[PDB]
Amino acid sequence: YEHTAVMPNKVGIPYKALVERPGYAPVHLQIQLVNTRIIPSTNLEYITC
Amino acid sequence: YEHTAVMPNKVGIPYKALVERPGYAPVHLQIQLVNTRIIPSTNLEYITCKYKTKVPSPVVKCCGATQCTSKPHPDYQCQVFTGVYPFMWGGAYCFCDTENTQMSEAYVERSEECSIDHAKAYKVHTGTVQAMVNITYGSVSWRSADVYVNGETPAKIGDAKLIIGPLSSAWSPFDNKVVVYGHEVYNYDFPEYGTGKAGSFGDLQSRTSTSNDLYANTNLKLQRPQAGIVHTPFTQAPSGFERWKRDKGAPLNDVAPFGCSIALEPLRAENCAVGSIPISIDIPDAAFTRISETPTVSDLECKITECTYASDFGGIATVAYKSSKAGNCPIHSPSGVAVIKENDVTLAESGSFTFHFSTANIHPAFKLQVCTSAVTCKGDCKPPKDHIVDYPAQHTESFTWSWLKVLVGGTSAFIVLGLIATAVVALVLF
Amino acid sequence: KAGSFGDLQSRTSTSNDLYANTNLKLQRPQAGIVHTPFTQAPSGFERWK
Amino acid sequence: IATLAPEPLVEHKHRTLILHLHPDHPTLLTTRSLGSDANPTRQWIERPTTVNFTVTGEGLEYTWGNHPPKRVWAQESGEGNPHGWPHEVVVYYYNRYPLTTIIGLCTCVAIIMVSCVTSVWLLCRTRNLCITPYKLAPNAQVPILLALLCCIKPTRA
Ligand SMILES: *[C@@H]1O[C@H](CO)[C@@H](O[C@@H]2O[C@H](CO)[C@@H](O[C@@H]3O[C@H](CO)[C@@H](O)[C@H](O)[C@H]3NC(C)=O)[C@H](O)[C@H]2NC(C)=O)[C@H](O)[C@H]1NC(C)=O
Ligand SMILES: *[C@@H]1O[C@H](CO)[C@@H](O)[C@H](O)[C@H]1NC(C)=O
Repeated sequence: YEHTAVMPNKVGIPYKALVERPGYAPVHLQIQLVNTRIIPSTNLEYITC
Repeated sequence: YEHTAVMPNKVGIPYKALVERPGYAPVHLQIQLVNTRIIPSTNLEYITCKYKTKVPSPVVKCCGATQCTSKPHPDYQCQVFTGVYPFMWGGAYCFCDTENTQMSEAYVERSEECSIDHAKAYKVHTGTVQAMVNITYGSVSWRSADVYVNGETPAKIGDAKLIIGPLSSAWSPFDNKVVVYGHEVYNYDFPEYGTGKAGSFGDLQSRTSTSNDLYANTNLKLQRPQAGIVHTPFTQAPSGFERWKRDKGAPLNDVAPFGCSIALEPLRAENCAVGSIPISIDIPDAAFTRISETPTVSDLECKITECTYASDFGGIATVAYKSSKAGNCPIHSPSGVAVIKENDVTLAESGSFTFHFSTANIHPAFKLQVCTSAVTCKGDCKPPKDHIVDYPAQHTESFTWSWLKVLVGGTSAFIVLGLIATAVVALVLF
Repeated sequence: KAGSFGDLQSRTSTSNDLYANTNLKLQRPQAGIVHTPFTQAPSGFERWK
Repeated sequence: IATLAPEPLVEHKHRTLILHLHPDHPTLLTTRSLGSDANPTRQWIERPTTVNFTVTGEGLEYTWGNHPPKRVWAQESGEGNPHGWPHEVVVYYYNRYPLTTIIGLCTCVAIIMVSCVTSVWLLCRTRNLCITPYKLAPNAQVPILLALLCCIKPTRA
């Protein structure tokens, strides 16, 4: 039942998928990507002023 | 109503057949062959174990010879020796220098471990297999009885009389010759009592533990003690019981076929799932319910709702029960396609009650006999995801058409088109 | 994965939080004696050396 | 008071146990494919090793040292035969039967080649015929060429 799901990157809205496990009752999702903060790899090269 | 039934040999799962006695209400079975312990016919041929060169203390004649004799001890190795000067606590003690004689003697004897830590050979014949068959029968709901396989033995434990086998699957996982060790059982071609080459398995060969006589081919060869000192060089192969514990083969409870477990207990080979068993029972007629007391269920409907194409009872199906009275109703699929968890379903006046089951064909077209009312629970099933736990309840795999029916009918249509092209040439010909 | 490299995964040395997939499975102590069966993969830092 | 080897890491695959494994000491692992084909295995494992076991339909058992013997249902996991495509989803039926489908398909490929060449002869011979009665008279006024339409071109009659 490991519910793989392609999923649009968009922040402020849930994505209520559905678990179709064969055998037991299905269960809904509610996946809201509340944030997409990134934090790339960087380097402080020089301050200027 | 003596319900004969061929029945697969497989241990840990019931076999809920259905008694179709003409005249009274049918009754379900629940036959779970909880065990398949075997206990072949055998013979203790010889214990073996590692020797102990329990040297008798050598003679030392000081001036002249001491002829040895071949005492009857097992592998009584004895060799006279001269040319010593035996340092014993005061330097030497025998005042001669070549007439100093030393007679070394050593025989083989069972270790103290031979009583307890010992391999054990056997000539193994077939014997007769057993089982603690539970039947939580009908409304009886219980009997857990030990039975046999030979096809005329009853066992009237509970209320039902039941005759089992003989099974068709005569594979004794034991070979003819077997060695046994504590719990690890080895289907080994042990050489024999009386013969075993030294170093090889069975260098010591005692009939039993008590048996003072034995066969000890250990290649025990005494050598002369060194430089005029008292001791006993015994040059000997460490036992073929020493090896056979660290250069051995693997155990039959780890290399057998067709699914067996083992014990150093009556020498059974438990739970050997293979083949079928022609089982037949004589139910107590008192346990029957007459037909005019169970609800008639016809004018019903059955359908799957979430069929799981699987082992665990994932298949389900509602049934639009259309009863006459209200009560219980034993159920079974006479087709082996579907195996059902529920033996019995309770019924109000024409309600609906889902049951659980398991199948192996994508389109399970299995009949369901709800207490004398058949129905096809046709449908379609879904594969699962999560397959690493013990053994199934399905055990019904067979041949399981989307490109075969009109395909091969189409394949035929090419060659069917032939003899309607040919012999129409005969018409154009005339 | 436990046993594999990075069974323990701490952000840094100070970081009290971490990820420890070690497959640590406690078993019951034997025959009425005080002790703690911890059944565990020696680390993927033990191997990797 | 005696030995025990650290628990295994069970990993699923299609009728196959990957087992990343990591003992304390050399551990004799062994199994018994419970078919009447036993096909057992033995190997002392001291070095951590990801191993594999072709589990069958009916079951296998697994003995991580003197840790008790495990057991495993490996029925399918290759998804049977649902259907909404033409044939690339039939791999599901192949992935469950990669012994009988290779021959069962080649059988299905064979019989169509049988049904091909038999259809070749019992068309082309019968196309060679029904023109030999017709295209030898060569006027041959019969507009029921419309039964072969592989040997063609009447004479406007
Ligand atoms: C008879 O066939 C049965 C097939 O399932 C099995 O019998 C099982 O025996 C168990 C022990 O007697 C029962 O467990 C107990 O059930 C009660 C009622 O549910 C619980 O209160 C108990 O806690 C529970 N015991 C434990 C230790 O959990 C099973 O209920 C019972 N099976 C059924 C269906 O009732 C056996 O396979 C077989 N009996 C044998 C071989 O003795
Ligand atoms: C499966 O295990 C075997 C070891 O017998 C190995 O050779 C093979 O690469 C493994 N396959 C995997 C991990 O996909």
